[PDB]
Amino acid sequence: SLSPLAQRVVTQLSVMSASRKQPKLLKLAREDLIKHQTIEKCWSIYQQQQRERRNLQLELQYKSIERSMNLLQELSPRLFEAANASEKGKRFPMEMKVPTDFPPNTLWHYNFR
Amino acid sequence: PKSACSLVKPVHHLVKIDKSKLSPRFPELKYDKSDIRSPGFKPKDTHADRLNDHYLNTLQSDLLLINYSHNAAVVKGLKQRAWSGDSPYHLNRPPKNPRGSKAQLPDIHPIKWSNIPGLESVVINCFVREARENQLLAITAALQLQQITGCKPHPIFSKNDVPTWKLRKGHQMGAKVELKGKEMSQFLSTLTEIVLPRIREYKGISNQSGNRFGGISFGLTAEDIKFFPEIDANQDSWPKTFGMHININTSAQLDYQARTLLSGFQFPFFGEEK
Amino acid sequence: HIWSDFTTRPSSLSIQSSKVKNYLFQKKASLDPPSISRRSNRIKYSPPEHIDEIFRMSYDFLEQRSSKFYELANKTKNPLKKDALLIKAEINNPEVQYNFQFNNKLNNVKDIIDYDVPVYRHLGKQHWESYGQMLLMQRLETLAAIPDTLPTLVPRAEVNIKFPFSTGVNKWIEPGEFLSSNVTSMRPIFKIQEYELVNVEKQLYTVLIVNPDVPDLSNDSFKTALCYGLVNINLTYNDNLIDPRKFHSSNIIADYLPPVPEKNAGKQRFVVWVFRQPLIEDKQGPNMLEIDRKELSRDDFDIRQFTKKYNLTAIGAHIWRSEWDAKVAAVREKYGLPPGRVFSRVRR
Amino acid sequence: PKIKVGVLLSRIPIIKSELNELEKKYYEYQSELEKRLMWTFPAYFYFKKGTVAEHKFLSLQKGPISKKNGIWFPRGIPDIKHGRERSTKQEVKLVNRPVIPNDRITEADRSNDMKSLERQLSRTLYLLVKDKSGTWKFPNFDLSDESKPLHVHAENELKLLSGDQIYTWSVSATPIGVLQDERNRTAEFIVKSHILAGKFDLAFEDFAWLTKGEISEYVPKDYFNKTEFLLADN
Amino acid sequence: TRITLPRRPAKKIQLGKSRPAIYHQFNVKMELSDGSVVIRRSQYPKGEIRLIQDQRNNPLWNPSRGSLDRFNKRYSSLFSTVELSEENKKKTQ
RNA sequence: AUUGAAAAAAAUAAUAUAUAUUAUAUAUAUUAAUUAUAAAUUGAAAUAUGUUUAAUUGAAUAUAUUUUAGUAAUAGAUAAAAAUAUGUACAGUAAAAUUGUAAGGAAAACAAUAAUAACUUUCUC
Repeated sequence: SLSPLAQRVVTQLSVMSASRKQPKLLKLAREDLIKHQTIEKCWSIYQQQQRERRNLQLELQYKSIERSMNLLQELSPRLFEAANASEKGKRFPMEMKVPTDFPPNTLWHYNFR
Repeated sequence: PKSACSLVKPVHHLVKIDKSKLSPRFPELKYDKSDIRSPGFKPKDTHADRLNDHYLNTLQSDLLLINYSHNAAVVKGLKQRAWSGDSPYHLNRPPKNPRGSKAQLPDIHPIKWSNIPGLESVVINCFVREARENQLLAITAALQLQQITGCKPHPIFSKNDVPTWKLRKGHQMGAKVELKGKEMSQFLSTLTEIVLPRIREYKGISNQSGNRFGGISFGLTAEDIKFFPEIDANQDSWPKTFGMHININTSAQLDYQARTLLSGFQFPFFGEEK
Repeated sequence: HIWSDFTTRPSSLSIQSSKVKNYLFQKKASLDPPSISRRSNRIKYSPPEHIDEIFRMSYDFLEQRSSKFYELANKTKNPLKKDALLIKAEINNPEVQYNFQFNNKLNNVKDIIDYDVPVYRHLGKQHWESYGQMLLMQRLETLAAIPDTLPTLVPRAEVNIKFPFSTGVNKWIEPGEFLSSNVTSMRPIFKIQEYELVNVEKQLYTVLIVNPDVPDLSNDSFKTALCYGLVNINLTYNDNLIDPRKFHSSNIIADYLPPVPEKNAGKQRFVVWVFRQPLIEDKQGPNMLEIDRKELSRDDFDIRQFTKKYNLTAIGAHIWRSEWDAKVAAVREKYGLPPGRVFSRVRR
Repeated sequence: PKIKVGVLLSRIPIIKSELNELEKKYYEYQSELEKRLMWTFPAYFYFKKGTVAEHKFLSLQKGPISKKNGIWFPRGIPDIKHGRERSTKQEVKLVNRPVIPNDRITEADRSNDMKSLERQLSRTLYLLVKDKSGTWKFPNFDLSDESKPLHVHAENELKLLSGDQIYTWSVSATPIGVLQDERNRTAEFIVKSHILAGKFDLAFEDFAWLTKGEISEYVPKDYFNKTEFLLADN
Repeated sequence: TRITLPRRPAKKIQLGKSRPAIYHQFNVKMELSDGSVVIRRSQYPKGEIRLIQDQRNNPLWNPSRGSLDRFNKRYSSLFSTVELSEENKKKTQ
C-alpha cells in the first residue's frame, strides 16, 4: 500500500493539516460577547492613543530638527553643510542589540576594542 | 445565452448598496474575521512583540534623524510622458512609455514623522527543484517552513514548462509563506540571533542586494536550516532539508534606507554599496 | 464613575434586567449567564478565562473617556454638536450596547431603547444603514420607482408600512412585495422612524402613496394616481406610528383608494413617499399648510410639481406592488368603483 | 551669537519594557483564547510510538474522560479526536541544566545608584550633568574652532571628559534641536549619540544616568519643556 | 516515474466556516551563549533550550567585546609562541 | 427537570410546537451543531470491578467495558499553476519589462515597481 517514506510524508502532512486536530467553535453568551466587545474596543482605542502619542513625538522631533537646521544655515554655513550630508551607508552599531526578555550575566561591558 | 453584451446600468441614488448584506446566504461570512462570532476568528495581539517594541522605542527616532535632509522636495519617478500636440495624430494617442523603463516608477518622498521606514512583510520562498521527480519533497519542504515560522505555508506550483531542466507545468514544488506582524518579527529575531551566527563564513547580506524601492533579500542553504531550533531539536526527524529565499519587504522609499533599518535590527551588511 | 450616575442621565442607558447587570459587574466569574435559560445548558457552558478583571479595566477606561466627553458636552451650546458629544460619551457604554443589540428596534419599548436619547438614535440609524436602507434603495432603483415618480431619494427616516385593518394578520411589508387585493383592501399604517436631530414640536410631515402605473389610453402610456394623501402629521422619536388614532380628517388631502389593478394592465407599483415640512422661523408652534383640494387631482397627479409647490423634501420611502387577482372586482364593488377594465393579453 | 554643542547620551534598554497593568491582563486573556482555539498537539509526530522519550511524555500527561454508555455526563458528552476534549482547552505538560533567568531588577536599582548604567534595564537612560551652579543639564561644550563637524567635536569632548573610558556612537550629523536665549547671546546645538560600552565618571561637578520621568524632577521646568520630546518615554 | 501521493476527494470547506490554522505552540525559553534568556513561541515540545553558538558570542555581532581536542589530549605530556618560534625557519619555501 | 456555581421576560436568525389569512405570518419555548462518516490479533486514553502499598486518597498492577489512532493537503467566496468548456449569483484583474534573491545560469520560483486632491469613520494637537 505505502512505503515507510510515504508514511512519514503523510505524518508530516498531518502535522500541518487541520484534519481532526481542531476544537469546537468558541461560542459565547450575549453578556459575555458584550464584555468581549468592550475589552477589544477599549484596547483598540488605547493602541490608537499610543500611536498618536508616538507619532506626535516624532512630529515634534522633526520640527525641532527643522528649527535647528535653519538656525545653523543662518549662522555657520560650513557647520550646516557638515550636518546636512548624505547618510546613505549609515549602519546602526552592532552593540545596540534588540532588548531580550531577561538580562545577561554580565549586564554591561566597561572595557572595549 | 441571448447575448454576451456586458453593460452596467446607471443608478438614481448615491447610497452604496452592499449586495452581500441583502442576501441571507452566508450569515457567518457577514461578520468580520476580527469579530469573535466569526469562525475565522483568531487572537491577534496575544503577546507583546519585542522587535516591534524596540523599533518603536530606540530605532524609529534615530532613523528619522538620519533621513532628515534639509528642505528636501519630492523626487518624481519616471512616468508615462504625454505627446506634444504638434500634430493632429497626437489627439487620442496613448502616452509615450517612460524614459528608460517600460513600466512607471514611483515618486521618492522626503522622510518625515509619518513615512519613516519600517518592516512591512517577510516572504520565505522555498522552491525545491528535486520535487520535479518527487512530490513528497515539496510536502517536506512545506512542513519545514511551517516549523520554522509557526505560520501556514502555501504550496508553490510549476508555472512554466522547460525541457533542459526536467520541469513540467502544474506540478507542486516547494512552498512559500508571507509572514506579517508578530510572527514575522519573531522569525527575524531568530534569524539574527540563532541561525545566521551559526553560518560559518557569513559576512552578511550584500549591499548590492535589493529592489530599487525598499525591499532586501538573501537565501539560506540546506546546511543553514538545521540551525533553526525546531529543526535542530529532532535531527532524526529531519533527514532531508531544503534551502530557501527570504524576501524582506520594508516601508522604505529607497533601498539604502531599508538596509539601514535592517542593520538597526542586527543584520550585518558587507558588500560595496551602489 | 459617570455611567453609574442617573441624576441627569436618562434611565434607558442602564440595563433594566437586574440579573444581567449583576452578571456584567461582578468581582469573580462565579455566576452563570441569564441568557442561557436552561440549567443543564448553564452547567455545560464555560466562559473564557480571565475575562472579568480585563472587562472591568476596559469599563473604567471607557467610563473615564465618557466622563471627559461629558465635561465638554455641557459647555457646548449649539444642539447638533452637543448631541454628537453625548453620542461619543455613551456609545461605548456596555449597558447601552446590550440594550440596543438584544431588544427590538422596530417596536422599541421606551424604557429599554429610547429614541429620544441621542446615542440610541445614532445606533438605530447605523443599524438601518447596515441593511434595511440599502434594501429599500435597491427596491426603488430596480423597480424604477425613483425616476418614474420622484427624481432621487436621500434616505433619512426609516419608513415601514403595515395593513392591519383588512385581514387581521400582523406583518411589516418588505419593500417590493406582491400583496393581494384582500390584503391592501383597507388602508395601511406607516411608521416613520427619524434618526436625524429634528425639532419634534415644530416639524410636520406629509405622506403620499402614488401609483405611477395606471394606463392612459389617450396618451398610449401611463399616468400617476395619488392613492392616499396625508399632510401635517406630527411625529415623535418614540411616538411615530401614523394611525387613524393620530391624524384627523383635516389631515387627509386624499383618502385611501385601494389598489385595483386591471386584468393584463400589468404589475402596478405603489410607492409611498414621506416628506418633511418646510420649517419657518420666528413662529412658535407647528406651521401648517393649506392644500388647494380642487387643484390637485387623483386620477392624474404630478408628484414633482406638488413637491415644488409646497417646498417638500422627501426623507423616506417604501414600496409594494399589486397586480390583478380574482378579488379586485369584489374590492371595487365594496368601494363602489366601476366594474374595471380588461386589456388584451398581448402588448401589441 | 556663540555656537555651543549640546550632547545627550542615550543608553538604550537592554531588556523588554515592563507591561502596563491593563496590557498584561489583556494579553493573558488573548493567550487563553488562543489556547481554547488551539489545535491538538500532534504527539504522534514529535514522539515515535514504542520509544523511551514518548513514554515519559505520556506519564507527564493525563488523558481525557471518554464517553461510556449508560452514564450521565452533565457537561455534555465527550467529543474526542487524537485524545483531546474538543469542547475545552488542552494543556500539555513537559549541558543538561534548568534554564534559570536572571532578575530584571538589579543591585544598582535596589541601591538607587544614579551614576550606574545597570540601574534600569527596561528603560532608556540619558546622561545628565550638573554645572558649577545648582542646575542640571545635558553636557554643553564651547565650539571655538568651528573647523571640524559638530557631532565629531561633541564626541571628542565627551571622550576628553571620560579619559577614554566611554565608547559612543553618533546617530547622525544632523542636530536634534537647539537651546537658545537672549540674556547670553548663544546657541546650543544638541547632538544625539549612543553610549555603547564604557564608563563616564569624569567644568562639571556631578553627573547621573536617568529616565525621562526622573529628568523632570532634576532639571528646570522651562528646560524640560524645551527638551521633553527629544527623550523617549520608555 | 514521478513519485507522488495520489489525492483523495477534497473536503468541502463551506464559505464562512473556514477556520484559521492555530497550531499548537509552547512558550520556549532560549538562554543564549551568555545568561540572557528570551521567551519564544515554538511548535516543538521543549520548555527550555540553552544555545552554544549565538550572535552574543560571535565576533561579527560584537566587534568591540573534535580532532584538535583529541590532538591536545594525546600530545599533552609534551605541551606542544615558543614552540612556533623554534619550528619556523622561513628560508625554505 | 435532577446535577455545578453562589418570581420571570423584552433583538435578528435557526430549531420545536401551535394557530392566524384566498398574506411563506404571528405566538411560546430553547440557543443545538459547525469539518465529521464503515472496516483496525499491534499503539494511546478513560471508566468500572479486584489486589497490593503510604476508613482515606494518591501510586502500582490485572480483567471487563468503552473511547480514541485509518494519522492525507483546500481553512479563502480562494482570483491568471493545473483541473467540469453549457445556467445563474457574487467578486476581482491580466501581461510584459525592470530591480533583486540558496543551488539558479538567456531560460525554473518568490518578492517588489503610477497618482491621493476631495469624502466618511476613528484617535489626537
